[PDB]
Amino acid sequence: DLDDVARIRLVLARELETINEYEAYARASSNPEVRAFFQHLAAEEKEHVSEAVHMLRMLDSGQN
Amino acid sequence: DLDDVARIRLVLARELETINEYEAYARASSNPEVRAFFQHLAAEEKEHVSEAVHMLRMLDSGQNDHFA
Amino acid sequence: DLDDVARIRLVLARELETINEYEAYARASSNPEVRAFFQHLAAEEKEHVSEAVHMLRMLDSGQN
Amino acid sequence: DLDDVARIRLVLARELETINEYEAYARASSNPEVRAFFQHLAAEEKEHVSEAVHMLRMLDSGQN
Amino acid sequence: DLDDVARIRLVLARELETINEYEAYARASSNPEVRAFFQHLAAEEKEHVSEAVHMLRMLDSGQNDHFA
Amino acid sequence: DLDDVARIRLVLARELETINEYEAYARASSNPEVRAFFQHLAAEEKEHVSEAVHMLRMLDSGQN
Amino acid sequence: DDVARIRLVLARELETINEYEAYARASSNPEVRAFFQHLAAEEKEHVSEAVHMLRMLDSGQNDHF
Amino acid sequence: LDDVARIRLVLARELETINEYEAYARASSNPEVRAFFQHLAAEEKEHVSEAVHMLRMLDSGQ
Amino acid sequence: LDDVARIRLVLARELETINEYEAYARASSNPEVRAFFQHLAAEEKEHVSEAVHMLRMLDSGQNDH
Amino acid sequence: DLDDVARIRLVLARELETINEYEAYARASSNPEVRAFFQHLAAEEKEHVSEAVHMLRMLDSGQN
Ligand SMILES: [Ca+2]
Ligand SMILES: [Ca+2]
Ligand SMILES: [Ca+2]
Ligand SMILES: [Ca+2]
Ligand SMILES: [Ca+2]
Ligand SMILES: [Ca+2]
Ligand SMILES: [Ca+2]
Ligand SMILES: [Ca+2]
Ligand SMILES: [Ca+2]
Ligand SMILES: [Fe+3]
Ligand SMILES: [Fe+3]
Ligand SMILES: [Fe+3]
Ligand SMILES: [Fe+3]
Ligand SMILES: [Fe+3]
Ligand SMILES: [Fe+3]
Ligand SMILES: [Fe+3]
Ligand SMILES: [Fe+3]
Ligand SMILES: [Fe+3]
Ligand SMILES: [Fe+3]
Ligand SMILES: [Fe+3]
Ligand SMILES: [Fe+3]
Ligand SMILES: [Fe+3]
Ligand SMILES: [Fe+3]
Ligand SMILES: [Fe+3]
Ligand SMILES: [Fe+3]
Repeated sequence: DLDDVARIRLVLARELETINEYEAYARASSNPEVRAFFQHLAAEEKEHVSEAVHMLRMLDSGQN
Repeated sequence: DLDDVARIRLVLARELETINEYEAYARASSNPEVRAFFQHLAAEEKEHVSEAVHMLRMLDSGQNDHFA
Repeated sequence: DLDDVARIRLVLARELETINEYEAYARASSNPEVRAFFQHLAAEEKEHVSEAVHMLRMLDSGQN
Repeated sequence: DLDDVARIRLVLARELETINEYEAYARASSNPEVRAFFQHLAAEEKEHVSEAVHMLRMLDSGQN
Repeated sequence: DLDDVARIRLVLARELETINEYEAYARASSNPEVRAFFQHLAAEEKEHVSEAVHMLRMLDSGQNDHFA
Repeated sequence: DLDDVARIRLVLARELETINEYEAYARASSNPEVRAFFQHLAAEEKEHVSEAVHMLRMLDSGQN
Repeated sequence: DDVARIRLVLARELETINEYEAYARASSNPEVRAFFQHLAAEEKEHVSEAVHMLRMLDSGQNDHF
Repeated sequence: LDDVARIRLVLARELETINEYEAYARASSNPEVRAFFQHLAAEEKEHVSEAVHMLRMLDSGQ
Repeated sequence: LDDVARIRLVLARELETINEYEAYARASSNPEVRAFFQHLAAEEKEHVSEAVHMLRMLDSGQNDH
Repeated sequence: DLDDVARIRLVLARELETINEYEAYARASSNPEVRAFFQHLAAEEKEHVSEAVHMLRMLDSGQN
């Protein structure tokens, strides 16, 4: 029994964990192309975080 | 192998899932006072999410740059 | 199937795990401000544990 | 890395989930004496939760 | 999906799990009274396991036929 | 960290869930050969349960 | 190693796309629906990038690719 | 989920069970506990032979 | 884990994979997607044959049945 | 609510994890015979990944 706000919260949480993974893998790699690739993915995931927080702000009354 | 920003992100993810749970339990509950209790816990968790987002934007430059 | 008492027990169990996580993160944190923020979150979660225990005792005359 | 209070919190969370399971199994049971056995287990588990809560209040200054 | 015997098997499996956790926590804990508390809990779940085995043998005749 | 009695307890819990699976599959099947195969397996698993409880009673004085 | 990490990220992105599209389908607000569709399109771009990386670092994968 | 799938599931669980029994036998300090785990491992390998037989008799593609 | 335990884990995973492929073939609506999943199931059955051969070769106790 | 494309994506994700497992086992194993076995398994799984990716591109407009 999820609603729209709950699904957005779930996507935001998943995105935050994904950023953790991207940064971990960038640190764990020593090939600079792989490192750069993971850093790029992490930055774009951070854009997704911003977008989901902004959606959450529009929809959720208790947050905004 | 985990730093402060990763820990903040994990706190935030857990808090968001907690809010989902609290709101679902408030909707599901029949006792008005149980409902009010879950509503209170959900509102407090939203306050903590606001604080955690502020911390994350303080510690994660690129996150802040995306206008988090 | 869940009733109110079951949902309160689940909330209490999740709160207890949450406190564990916050205290572990505070112990692991290198930044004193981050440590203080986690300690903050843990103290307020403990307040909610007390409330959830009271509520459980109110609904389950077996105490729990 | 866990400390004593953290172990107590984990045992408390587990016990609460166990109570949920015992009460659900009592409900779902068609044999009334299997029902009775599950209710007896739930009551003994509630007694454990009482003790763990008290221990946690004694060792945790925050009085969760 | 489950009958009474299956729920009893699940309860016994969970109890065995739980004793493992209690005894490990006793071994690991630093305060002698915390460690005694966990030992007492282990002893009480062991009594529960005895009761559950008796219930299981009573309701599962083939299990009883193999003994314990 | 586990000791010998904990490993025996884990194998016992796993066997009990295995019997649950076997009996459920014997019910779910309509082909008599497959039914009987699953019932034979559940019987042999019940033997393993007896043996493990016997080892546990030997090695755990609080269980015996 | 690095190739295993790329494979794990690709699998996670594929599951994420599935989530975004399921949430789009279940959304009641059409603006939320559109948001999940937008996320799905961006994650699909991430999948293309990861497949490219994998094809570059795994000559055995580029063999059939 | 059909009969052949239930048999594949039983066979997979049995193989993982054998692995567990042998790992526990290797990890165990009491030799009688070690031998008990090796006994369970051998019996479970018998179960694997039986499940493979059943799977081949029901799955012509296998 | 030793080599025989790794063979066993691979074989268990392959059997579960065949289950997933067959379930998805049953659930899918596009005929070519159904045929794709059926084809993957057939080739995984071949891998299972190889795994059991390898298991018997390396486990005398299993080979004795 | 899985559709055809979602099932394709899950099969691809599983195949990729499987390739990871095969290469890890090939590394960790002692016998060169089992090494070669796991290598051959990895290679055919990579063929499957290629097939899955083509199916995905074809069902999913948004993929490239
Ligand atoms: Ca994500
Ligand atoms: Ca919580
Ligand atoms: Ca318990
Ligand atoms: Ca228990
Ligand atoms: Ca078993
Ligand atoms: Ca992702
Ligand atoms: Ca088994
Ligand atoms: Ca496989
Ligand atoms: Ca696979
Ligand atoms: Fe994303
Ligand atoms: Fe991504
Ligand atoms: Fe964007
Ligand atoms: Fe919190
Ligand atoms: Fe606050
Ligand atoms: Fe709370
Ligand atoms: Fe207990
Ligand atoms: Fe119990
Ligand atoms: Fe006690
Ligand atoms: Fe047997
Ligand atoms: Fe067994
Ligand atoms: Fe025997
Ligand atoms: Fe078995
Ligand atoms: Fe295959
Ligand atoms: Fe495959
Ligand atoms: Fe394979």
